[PDB]
Amino acid sequence: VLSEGEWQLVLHVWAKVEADVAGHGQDILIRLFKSHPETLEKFDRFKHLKTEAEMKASEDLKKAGVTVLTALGAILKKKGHHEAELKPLAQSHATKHKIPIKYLEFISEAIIHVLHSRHPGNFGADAQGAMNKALELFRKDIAAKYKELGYQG
Ligand code: HEM
Ligand SMILES: O=N[O-]
Ligand SMILES: O=N[O-]
Ligand SMILES: O=N[O-]
Ligand SMILES: O=N[O-]
Ligand SMILES: O=N[O-]
Ligand SMILES: O=N[O-]
Ligand SMILES: O=N[O-]
Ligand SMILES: O=N[O-]
Repeated sequence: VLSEGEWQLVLHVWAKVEADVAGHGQDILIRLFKSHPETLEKFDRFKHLKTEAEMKASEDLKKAGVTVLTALGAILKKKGHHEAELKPLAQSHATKHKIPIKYLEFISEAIIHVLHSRHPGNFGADAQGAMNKALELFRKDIAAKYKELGYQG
C-alpha cells in the first residue's frame, strides 16, 4: 500500500510523461522490444519490425504506445483504487493477448528505464522507488485477476 507522498512522486513524474505521451510510448515500447525481443511477437500489427528506426517510423507502434501509457496513467491516477480499470485489461491480456506476468515485469522495467533517462528532475531514487511500488501493486493485482480468470500468467 503506497503512502500519499509515494503517490505524489508517481503522479509528478507522470505529469511530465503527459507532456508528450506518444514520444514516451515510442521510447518505452522500443526499449521493451530491444531488451526482450520475444515480447514483440505478441503484437501482430508490427511484429515484423526489424530495427529501432522502423519502430520509430511506425504509426501503429506509436498508437500502441499512446494506448498503453494512457491506460496505465488512468490506473495510476486511481492511487490503488483501480479494480474497475483492471477488469477489462486483465481479461484482454490474459485471454486474448496472452501476456505473462514476466512480460508485465519487462514493460515495468522499460518504463522505469525511460523515466530515469528522460526525467532525472522528477525521477531520483525516492521517486523511482515510489514508481516501482506502484507498478508492483499493479502487477500484483493483475496477477490475482489472471488467477481468477483461469490464466497461469
Ligand atoms: C502496463 C502494462 C500494460 C497496459 C496498461 C496495457 C494496456 C493495453 C490496452 C489499453 C490495450 C488496448 C485494449 C485491450 O486490448 O485491452 C492493449 C492492447 C494490447 N496489449 Fe497491452 N498493456 C500493457 C502491457 C502489455 C504487454 C507487456 C504486452 C506484450 C508484451 C501487451 C500486449 C498487448 C497487445 C498484443 C495488445 C493488442 C494490440 C493490438 O491490437 O495490436 N500489453 N494493452
Ligand atoms: O510520506 N511517506 O511516504
Ligand atoms: O531503447 N534503448 O535501449
Ligand atoms: O489512444 N489513447 O488512449
Ligand atoms: O503495449 N502494451 O499494450
Ligand atoms: O484491485 N484490482 O484488481
Ligand atoms: O469488465 N470486464 O470485462
Ligand atoms: O477482452 N478481451 O479482448
Ligand atoms: O528495459 N529495462 O531496463
